[PDB]
Parts: sequence; C-alpha cells; structure tokens
Amino acid sequence: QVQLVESGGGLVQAGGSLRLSCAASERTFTIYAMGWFRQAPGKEREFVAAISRSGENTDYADSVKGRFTISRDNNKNTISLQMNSLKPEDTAVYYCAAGRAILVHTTKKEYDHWGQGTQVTVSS
Amino acid sequence: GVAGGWGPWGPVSPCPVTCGLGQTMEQRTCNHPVPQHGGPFCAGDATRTHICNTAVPCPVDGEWDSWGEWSPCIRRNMKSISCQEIPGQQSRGRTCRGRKFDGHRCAGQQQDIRHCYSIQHCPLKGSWSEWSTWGLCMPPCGPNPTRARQRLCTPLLPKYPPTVSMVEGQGEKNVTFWGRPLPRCEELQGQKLVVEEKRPCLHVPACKDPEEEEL
Amino acid sequence: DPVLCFTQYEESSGKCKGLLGGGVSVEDCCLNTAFAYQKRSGGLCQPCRSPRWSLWSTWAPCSVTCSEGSQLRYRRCVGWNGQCSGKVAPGTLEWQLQACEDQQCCPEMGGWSGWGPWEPCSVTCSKGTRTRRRACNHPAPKCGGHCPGQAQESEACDTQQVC
Ligand SMILES: *[C@H]1O[C@H](CO[C@H]2O[C@@H](C)[C@@H](O)[C@@H](O)[C@@H]2O)[C@@H](O[C@@H]2O[C@H](CO)[C@@H](O)[C@H](O)[C@H]2NC(C)=O)[C@H](O)[C@H]1NC(C)=O
Ligand SMILES: *[C@@H]1O[C@@H](C)[C@@H](O)[C@@H](O[C@@H]2O[C@H](CO)[C@@H](O)[C@H](O)[C@H]2O)[C@@H]1O
Ligand SMILES: *[C@@H]1O[C@@H](C)[C@@H](O)[C@@H](O[C@@H]2O[C@H](CO)[C@@H](O)[C@H](O)[C@H]2O)[C@@H]1O
Ligand SMILES: *[C@@H]1O[C@@H](C)[C@@H](O)[C@@H](O[C@@H]2O[C@H](CO)[C@@H](O)[C@H](O)[C@H]2O)[C@@H]1O
Ligand SMILES: *[C@H]1O[C@H](CO)[C@@H](O)[C@H](O)[C@@H]1O
Ligand SMILES: *[C@H]1O[C@H](CO)[C@@H](O)[C@H](O)[C@@H]1O
Ligand SMILES: *[C@H]1O[C@H](CO)[C@@H](O)[C@H](O)[C@@H]1O
Ligand SMILES: *[C@H]1O[C@H](CO)[C@@H](O)[C@H](O)[C@@H]1O
Ligand SMILES: *[C@H]1O[C@H](CO)[C@@H](O)[C@H](O)[C@@H]1O
Ligand SMILES: *[C@H]1O[C@H](CO)[C@@H](O)[C@H](O)[C@@H]1O
Ligand SMILES: *[C@H]1O[C@H](CO)[C@@H](O)[C@H](O)[C@@H]1O
Ligand SMILES: *[C@H]1O[C@H](CO)[C@@H](O)[C@H](O)[C@@H]1O
Ligand SMILES: *[C@H]1O[C@H](CO)[C@@H](O)[C@H](O)[C@@H]1O
Ligand SMILES: *[C@H]1O[C@H](CO)[C@@H](O)[C@H](O)[C@@H]1O
Ligand SMILES: *[C@H]1O[C@H](CO)[C@@H](O)[C@H](O)[C@@H]1O
Ligand SMILES: *[C@H]1O[C@H](CO)[C@@H](O)[C@H](O)[C@@H]1O
Repeated sequence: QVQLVESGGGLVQAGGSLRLSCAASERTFTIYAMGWFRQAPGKEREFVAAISRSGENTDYADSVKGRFTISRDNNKNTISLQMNSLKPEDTAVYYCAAGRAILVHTTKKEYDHWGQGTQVTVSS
Repeated sequence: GVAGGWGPWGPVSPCPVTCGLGQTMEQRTCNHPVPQHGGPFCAGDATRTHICNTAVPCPVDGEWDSWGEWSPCIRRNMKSISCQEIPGQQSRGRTCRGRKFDGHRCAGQQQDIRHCYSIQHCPLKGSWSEWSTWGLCMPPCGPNPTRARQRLCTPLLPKYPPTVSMVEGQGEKNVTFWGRPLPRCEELQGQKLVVEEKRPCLHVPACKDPEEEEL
Repeated sequence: DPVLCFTQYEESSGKCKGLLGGGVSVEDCCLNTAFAYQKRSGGLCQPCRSPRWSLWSTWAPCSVTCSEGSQLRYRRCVGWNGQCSGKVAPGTLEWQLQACEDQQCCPEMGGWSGWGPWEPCSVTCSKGTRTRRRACNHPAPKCGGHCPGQAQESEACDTQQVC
C-alpha cells in the first residue's frame, strides 16, 4: 500500500554527523506511525528510533539516545534521523518503517511496511 | 520581545482504520510570526486530535466453548462392556462460538477420543473416605454463611491394566475409568452414600461493591 | 450517549490504557472489540469484548489476627453487549468467602503478684533512686498476654549523708 524511500547514507568518519531522510506515499502519510531500524553485518535488525503520527512523541533505543534525533515533517511527507557522534558500531543498512497506528500520539515498535534501506558506513 | 502565533492548519488526516474507531489529526506550525529574542511560545498546542468513525464492525475470532459430555464407553455394533475387563473408547465434542466478520476460525481438534473402562451402574465394594477439605462459606454476602465438608463412600476401583497396548501402529493407550458406579459399604450415621457436616464461619465481613468502594 | 474511547484494556488491573479521545458513541468505539470505554476519569473501565468474568482477586486479609476468621475475594464481569455466565450484567460481581487462620489463640492477660522488697538506695550520699520490682506470674500470661501497667516502680530516697 505505502512505499518508502530512504536517502542520505554514505561514508562518514568516526564522530561525524549524518542526516537520513525517508520519503513515504503522499496520500496516506499521516495514517502511519513511522520509525528507523538498522541491520549491522552479522547481526539481527534492531530498533533505532520511533515517531508517532503527530511528530510530538518520540522513542529511542538506549544505544542511540542522546546522539540520535527523530523528527517528522507533516508538510513534506518526510521523517528524518539526525545522527550525531557516529561510531564504527553504527555501521549498518538503515531502514525506514511504517506502521498503522490508531492514536496519533502512539509510538510503535512493530511495523509491517519496510523500505529498501540506505547504507551508512562509519570509518575510524 | 516578539509575540509568536499560529499559522494555517494543514490537511486533515484521513481515517486510518477500516473498522471501529481511529484518530485523525491536523498539524499547524508557528512559522508566520515566529517568537524572536524571547516572547512567548505561540500560546496553545501545535496539534489537534479528532476521532473518526467508520461505522462498520471489526473481525472477532471465534473461541472454543467448553468440551461436551463424554460419550458412553461402549463398542459400536456390539453391546456393553460394563463390569468387564474390556477397554473401550469414547468421544467428546466442542463448539466454536463467537466468530463474526471474516474472523479467524477456531484452531485445534473439535473432537477428543480417549480410552476407557466402564463401571456404569456397577456394584463395587467401597470404603468411607476421610473428611474432605472444608468448602467455601456459603452464601457469601448472604445471611449466616456456613462451610461444609463430607465423607463419601468411595468405590474400590478394580485392579485392571491402566495401559493397554494395541497393535496396528503399536499405539499404547492411557485407559481411564468412566461411569457412575454403585458403591457398597456399611452405613455410618444412617447414610450409605454421603454424610456431611456444616459449621458457621466466624467474623463474616460485609460485602462492599468495588465501584461503590472507590467512589 | 458519548463516551471516552481507549485503545487497550489492561485486564491485569482493569485500567483504560491509551486514550483515543472522547465525544463518540459506545457502539462505534466497540466495533473494534479489543477497545475499551469509560465515562470521564471516574473509573470502571469496560472492554469492548463480549462479556466474560475477570480473574479472581487476591484474598482479603483475615478479619481477625486470631483463630478462625473469614476472608473475601471478588471477581467482576467485564465486557460490553451481552451477559456473563449466570444472568450477570456487566459491572456486577461475585464473591467467595473462605475461613482463614492467621494465628490460633488471642491474648488473655495475667495478674500481678506480691510486690518485691524495696531495693537499697542507688547511692550512699545525697539523693538517689529506690527501685521496686514485681513479676507477672500470678497468674502467668498465656500466648500473647501481658500484665497491665508497669513491673517496676521507681521513687527517690534521701540517704542524709554528705559526700
Ligand atoms: C497418560 O499418563 C501419563 C502418566 O501420568 C499420569 O498417569 C496416571 C496413571 C496417574 O498416575 C497421574 O497421577 C499421572 O500424572 C501422563 O504423563 C505425564 O506424567 C507425569 C509424571 O507424573 C505427570 O507429572 C504429568 O502431569 C503427565 N502429563 C503431561 C506431561 O502432559 C500422560 O500425559 C497421559 N496422557 C497421554 C495422552 O499420554
Ligand atoms: C479494514 O477492513 C475491515 C473490514 C476490517 O477487516 C479491518 O481489520 C481490522 O484492522 C484493524 C486495524 O486497522 C485491527 O485493529 C483489527 O484487529 C482488524 O480486524 C481492516 O483493517
Ligand atoms: C491481631 O493480633 C491480636 C494479638 C490482637 O491484638 C488483635 O487485636 C484486637 O484485640 C481485640 C481484643 O481486645 C479484639 O476485639 C479484636 O478483634 C482484635 O482485632 C489484632 O488485630
Ligand atoms: C557511699 O558513701 C558516701 C559517703 C560516698 O563515699 C560514696 O562514694 C561516692 O559516690 C559518688 C558517685 O555516686 C562519687 O561522685 C563520689 O566521688 C564518691 O565519694 C559511697 O558510695
Ligand atoms: C494560535 O491559536 C489561536 C488561533 O487558532 C489563537 O490563540 C492565536 O491566534 C494563536 O496564535
Ligand atoms: C487553523 O484553523 C482555522 C482555519 O480552519 C484558523 O483558526 C487558523 O487558520 C488555524 O491555523
Ligand atoms: C475441554 O477439556 C478440558 C477440560 O476437561 C480443557 O482443556 C478445556 O476446558 C476444554 O474445553
Ligand atoms: C467425561 O468424563 C468424566 C465423567 O466420567 C468427567 O470428567 C466429565 O463429565 C467428562 O465430560
Ligand atoms: C466406612 O466406615 C468404616 C471405616 O471407618 C468401615 O465400616 C468401612 O470401611 C465403611 O466403608
Ligand atoms: C475427619 O476428622 C478427623 C480429623 O479432623 C479424623 O477422624 C479423620 O481424618 C476424619 O477424616
Ligand atoms: C477445615 O478446617 C481446617 C482449615 O481451616 C482444617 O482442619 C481442615 O483443612 C478442614 O478441612
Ligand atoms: C478464579 O478461580 C479459578 C482459579 O482459582 C479460575 O477459574 C479463575 O482464575 C477465576 O478467576
Ligand atoms: C488467597 O489465599 C492465599 C493467601 O492467603 C494465596 O493463595 C492467594 O493470595 C489467594 O488469593
Ligand atoms: C497488677 O496491678 C494491680 C495489683 O497490684 C491490679 O491492678 C492488677 O491485678 C494488675 O494485674
Ligand atoms: C505492693 O504494694 C502494696 C504493699 O506495698 C500492696 O498493695 C501489695 O502487697 C502490692 O503487691
Ligand atoms: C519496701 O519497703 C519496706 C521495707 O523497707 C517493706 O514494706 C517492703 O519490703 C516494701 O517493698
């Protein structure tokens, strides 16, 4: 139903900053709660950050809290992940996710729509 | 000291859900005046929420009812195996209830077969059991609740094989006794089947309704 | 009548979790049978599931700390549109009363005995303290009993001697 396109990945030095963006389908955008996931080499996919349909409620993994910030632009059908103080353990394919939420302030950890991903590599 | 204010409200979200209730919203920004060098903070909320109604009921998956009564422990196209060393079979049935609006069907076997002996109306020698554990104080909340314990004439079950190994696919069957026997025993207090005794419960607390208690 | 609609019934506590908002009828909020509703913040959160009995609550503390007492536990019929088993409306309850036993005896008390002789004065010069003790064993207390009052009176004494 909804399609998701990630952008903004690349090769960053250790400690540097990177801002990812995720474009979703325009007509159904404000229906879905959205979030960020990542999958490192040799590891399972793990939760990174979540944002509600409002953009007012956020949730973060403990490994990225204080360094990463998820935001939502309900004018331009995008969400963003501002990643500061990047470490070599943050190297992963970063996935945007979309999930149906009944309330507009609910953050989800289970999602049924997934993008193709963007590669983020952090070099020391 | 610049006083910030709200801008135009954006497009309303369509109703997210296809059944029941959902929540739609509108997003506004504080982008036209903008509080500069201090001021306030636009006064209010940058987010309104609203309930949308689709007026169509939702899928509800069916649930299993409780199992029925066991069938009699007889053989089809025969007679009966009462008071005899013949293991038989018996069946039991369930009913799926509550499935509406393309919900998921009940998962599992709707039938249950187990192996059995038959002591239906069988005269068996018996012995008086010891005193049972004291029951509940009945009636709760009513006038003068009383407990009750009882001794009953427990039948001496015959020493049959509890495990019967059939052939075909070499299936061994846990065989259990079925039926209401006729236990024979000496009288205790003018009674042959069950002699009970009641005792009143002491310092009975009054029943207060939890919705009437919170309020 | 409009009602507050919630997205989740906790069931372990009977609370209304995740507010969907208000100003909406009960029939529409309970189309999704996983939802729940309540009127304002007064309480009684009722799920939109078909009515089923809840879990039996924990036993109340025993009505006395001694001997045979009695203790209660409740169970509330929770749901919407229908009845529980036993012609029970949503909101009505069912109780079980059980005889409990925290302890066995409850204290009866004892009486004092004859007073012991006055102890000598606590100092040999100027002023001191004269103590007078008795015992609680006429009759002896059983289980948790105790004698009323004190077992040792203490007064002053003048030795009439200079240090
Ligand atoms: C068939 O019987 C076995 C044996 O266990 C039970 O046998 C009865 C004759 C009686 O002694 C009863 O007290 C006993 O529990 C069942 O296997 C398991 O046995 C262990 C050992 O005691 C029990 O603790 C388990 O409760 C029991 N059941 C399990 C693991 O489900 C067996 O289940 C039973 N049924 C079938 C279909 O084989
Ligand atoms: C849309 O069509 C309806 C007829 C239902 O089949 C809906 O299914 C329900 O979807 C909501 C979330 O959208 C869930 O809460 C329900 O569990 C599910 O039954 C469908 O979405
Ligand atoms: C539980 O412990 C016992 C040792 C008592 O001290 C109980 O206190 C009260 O004792 C009076 C008798 O004077 C009774 O009337 C009360 O029923 C009992 O509550 C205590 O609760
Ligand atoms: C009894 O006889 C008196 C005449 C004193 O000699 C007493 O000793 C005194 O005890 C006090 C304390 O109680 C001390 O301060 C004095 O130093 C000491 O003389 C005696 O016990
Ligand atoms: C925004 O909100 C309301 C108008 O919708 C007023 O309080 C004020 O204009 C504020 O800027
Ligand atoms: C949104 O709501 C109304 C318009 O419908 C106005 O108060 C104002 O434009 C606000 O931004
Ligand atoms: C029937 O069988 C047993 C009770 O005899 C339980 O598994 C359950 O209640 C089922 O409905
Ligand atoms: C069948 O088996 C016994 C009766 O012999 C009980 O456990 C119950 O009635 C079940 O349906
Ligand atoms: C029960 O009562 C006595 C044992 O207490 C015996 O006469 C016999 O066992 C009867 O069944
Ligand atoms: C019940 O009464 C006493 C114990 O309270 C004993 O005679 C026996 O255990 C009987 O079952
Ligand atoms: C009932 O009374 C007491 C427990 O309250 C015990 O003697 C026994 O468990 C009996 O069944
Ligand atoms: C209370 O009674 C039994 C457990 O003691 C169950 O039927 C159920 O949990 C009920 O709430
Ligand atoms: C009441 O009885 C005991 C505690 O007295 C426990 O089994 C449980 O708390 C039950 O509710
Ligand atoms: C002890 O004190 C007096 C007697 O000395 C009475 O009040 C009572 O008998 C108490 O036990
Ligand atoms: C102690 O007090 C007086 C004597 O001093 C009497 O009332 C009684 O002997 C008590 O034990
Ligand atoms: C203390 O006083 C006198 C002795 O000095 C007696 O009446 C009795 O021993 C009292 O306890």
